Amino acid sequence: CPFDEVFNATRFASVYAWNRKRISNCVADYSVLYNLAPFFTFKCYGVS
Amino acid sequence: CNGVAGFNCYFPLRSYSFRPTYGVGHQPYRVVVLSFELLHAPATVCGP
Ligand SMILES: *[C@@H]1O[C@H](CO)[C@@H](O)[C@H](O)[C@H]1NC(C)=O
Repeated sequence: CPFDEVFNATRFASVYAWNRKRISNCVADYSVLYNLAPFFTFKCYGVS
Repeated sequence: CNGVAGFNCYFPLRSYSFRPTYGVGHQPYRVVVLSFELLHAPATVCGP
């Protein structure tokens, strides 16, 4: 399911108009969330 | 990870940071566990 267009997006949204998306009925591959760049912050609360 | 922090290189310890202000279900608790072994032996220990 598409995470490319929500990350490789040309135009983003303002802080007061923070952009919403809902994802359901898909398979999520959270490994290809690695080459966004050299050095980025990845913190998650609740699960390992 | 050559012994340095980074992505996929996480230090396997975490902290609590207890403050008097959190909710009733988050304060520290003190736990002690007593283990016995009821078998055949010289019976070193028992009560009054
Ligand atoms: C789209 O985003 C992914 C996220 O990891 C990235 O790997 C990929 O290179 C991006 N697409 C392009 C054309 O750069």
